[PDB]
Amino acid sequence: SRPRATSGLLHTSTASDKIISGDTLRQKAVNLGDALDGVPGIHASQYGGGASAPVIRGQTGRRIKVLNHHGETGDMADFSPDHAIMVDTALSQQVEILRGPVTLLYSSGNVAGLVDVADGKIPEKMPENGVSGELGLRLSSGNLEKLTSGGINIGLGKNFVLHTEGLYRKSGDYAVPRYRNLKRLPDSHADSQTGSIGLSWVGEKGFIGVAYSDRRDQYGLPAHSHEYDDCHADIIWQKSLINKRYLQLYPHLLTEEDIDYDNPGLSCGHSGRPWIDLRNKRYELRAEWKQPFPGFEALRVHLNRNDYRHDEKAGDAVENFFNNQTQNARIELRHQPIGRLKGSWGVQYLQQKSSALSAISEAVKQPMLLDNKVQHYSFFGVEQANWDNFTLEGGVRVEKQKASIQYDKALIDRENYYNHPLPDLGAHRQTARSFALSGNWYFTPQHKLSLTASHQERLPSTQELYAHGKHVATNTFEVGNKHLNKERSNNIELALGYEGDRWQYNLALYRNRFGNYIYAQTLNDGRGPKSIEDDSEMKLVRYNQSGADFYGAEGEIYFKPTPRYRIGVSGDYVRGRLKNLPSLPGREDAYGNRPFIAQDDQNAPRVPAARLGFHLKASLTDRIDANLDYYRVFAQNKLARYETRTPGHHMLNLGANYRRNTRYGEWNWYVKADNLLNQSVYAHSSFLSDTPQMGRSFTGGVNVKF
Ligand SMILES: CCCCCCCCOCCOCCOCCOCCO
Ligand SMILES: CCCCCCCCOCCOCCOCCOCCO
Ligand SMILES: CCCCCCCCOCCOCCOCCOCCO
Ligand SMILES: CCCCCCCCOCCOCCOCCOCCO
Ligand SMILES: CCCCCCCCOCCOCCOCCOCCO
Ligand SMILES: [Zn+2]
Repeated sequence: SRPRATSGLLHTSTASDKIISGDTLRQKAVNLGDALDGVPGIHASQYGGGASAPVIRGQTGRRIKVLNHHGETGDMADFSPDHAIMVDTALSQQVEILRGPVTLLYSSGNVAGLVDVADGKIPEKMPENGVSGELGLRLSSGNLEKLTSGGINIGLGKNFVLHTEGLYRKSGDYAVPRYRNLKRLPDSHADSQTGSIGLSWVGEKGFIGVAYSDRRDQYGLPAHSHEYDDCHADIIWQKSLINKRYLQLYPHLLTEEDIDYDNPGLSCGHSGRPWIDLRNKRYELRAEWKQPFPGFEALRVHLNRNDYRHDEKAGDAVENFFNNQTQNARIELRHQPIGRLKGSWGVQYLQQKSSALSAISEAVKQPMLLDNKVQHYSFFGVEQANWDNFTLEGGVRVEKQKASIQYDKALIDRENYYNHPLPDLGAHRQTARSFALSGNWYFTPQHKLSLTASHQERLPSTQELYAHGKHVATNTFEVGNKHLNKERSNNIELALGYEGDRWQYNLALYRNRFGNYIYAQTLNDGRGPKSIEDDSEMKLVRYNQSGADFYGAEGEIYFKPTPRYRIGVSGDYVRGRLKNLPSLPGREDAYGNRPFIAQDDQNAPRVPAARLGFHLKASLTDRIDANLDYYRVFAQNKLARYETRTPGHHMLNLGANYRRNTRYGEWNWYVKADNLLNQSVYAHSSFLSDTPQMGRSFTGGVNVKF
């Protein structure tokens, strides 16, 4: 048969949808952003060997959506690229990269791509021969990676299946070229282990089943100076701190009139290796039967509880505690067709209790994110109408968000007394309404043309609302904005796809217009003495809002002169611009007049550089499958406020695989050679733009299906 996406109960399908095989992924880098890097329109936001996030059409974090088998990952990778994404592509069956109204099934504000990682955790069928699974192993030079992985499915009778799976990865600091005196990049080592046990029913009509997962990651933080260890931010008026007084314990309640616009900044005045120790424990239940009750063709439910935490450490000492407890429930049903129009409607409840707190030195109370509770009540659905060779699908999502914070009312009344009226203290409630509409014309099949559009509202996160702390790994001190508005977006894309024996291609053109776009506004610049002297110095930011305009293009094209050979060209390009920046109050004059200074439109931070790809593939024969990949990464000269130019490199990759069969199972050998040119690889779209990536690496690996 053929690859079919699972993310939607109702199968929608644009021509830019892309399904990556798990078989392909067993030979790919472990972290999601690395694994996906190289797919047209996808770059990486790497942060050492420990983490990389996908950057899709210039977007990342809360403007895309990573899914662990239809479920919330529960991690804190939206917070900073510092933090690894809790999915395992090396243990995956499939990674589906989807565009269109399907995104509305899972979130509001996803404008670039839904990335769903599907797993074997809960079997869904029964294994041939009663047992099935695979075993995997690979080594990588200058990495120095050792990766072992395995999984098993066993029938406990006629309609019961147990699944186990696990992976361990060990890697040291990666080698780097010409980053002198240094053979390897310090603090870039990364170790990870995962395990899962599942147990499920069998159908028809479908399945019910549960699974438990457990993951430990331990990895260094590269380029981590301690110089800001003994530093705090002054951002609120001293006077305001003396009078409001609640801003000493709860500084997230500040308003614009509390910000010191004269001389805000850092006042300065744990000798161990920087690293992150992260633990994620997961309990879930999946279910899907094929004729629930009359009028509906399918029913799919999903329950999840996820315990996430991570310590940011120096030696054996913890500097920062990160915590995120997640519970998520979703019910989707697909109605029986009414009249060549089909539909899936669903409801979702999502609760996230999170904090990001410093170790109690204390050094004064400035919580990056105080303990907060966010609840998402979401109603959503998609409907597709079919006029034969033309499909038209619409999507909607209405989610109400309640952000609550547990105050000590208690101390606040007493500490404040009089004279001052206390702020709202109420729960922050907002409601997003989003719609999508998409048209697919299969004219002259197999020839697909999609036109997709959406108007989406993204609810501000508690990080964006209530941050008031220092996060060294991103070189920023984050201040939230308690009354942000919803990010509004108007999104348009046209995709064209062809596959015809000799030629294959996929082309896409997109534009994303915001819409009260939320962005980090640097304040500690061009003001008092605490303002920055250098571009590299730490930024004191407060979240603000403006217009934004992203547009770009991406594509691939392959030609097969012979069933043996395939030649290809790939490419992508993306522009991101901040428009309509708000005017900010400047220095107070000698007459006491503080003027609003206007800031021009400027470039978006860490937008990927253009990239061209050249590709060769050839089976020779039946078993051996050689391949060559030459990427031309161009320099990035469209720079945001404090960014520097990024080169600009030549990525040459060689590969080969040996397919060989026997009793029980299949033997997939592979040999890979990365960065043969040993070039200085820099990713403008990462927080470490000027730190080189892996110099040059040899990989040998085996996978054994059975
Ligand atoms: C199922 C466990 C068996 C795994 C052993 C793999 C065989 C070789 O691996 C040795 C692992 O450790 C070796 C130490 O170095 C790791 C990477 O090697 C670089 C040394 O040149
Ligand atoms: C068949 C080869 C598989 C070898 C990979 C090792 C898999 C072992 O890991 C699974 C067990 O891991 C449980 C989760 O990790 C432990 C985290 O908590 C304890 C601290 O390590
Ligand atoms: C629409 C892609 C296939 C092209 C064949 C023409 C389809 C005939 O109907 C055109 C209406 O299609 C609606 C497409 O969805 C709206 C996209 O733009 C929304 C902007 O408001
Ligand atoms: C709601 C289903 C139909 C989706 C189309 C809604 C409108 C989205 O427009 C798509 C085209 O994008 C640009 C539209 O421009 C009009 C307003 O744009 C400026 C917004 O800042
Ligand atoms: C199928 C291949 C056709 C390309 C599809 C669109 C991909 C875009 O590729 C264009 C890459 O162009 C290189 C851009 O050059 C550097 C960018 O900076 C120039 C601005 O001064
Ligand atoms: Zn962090």
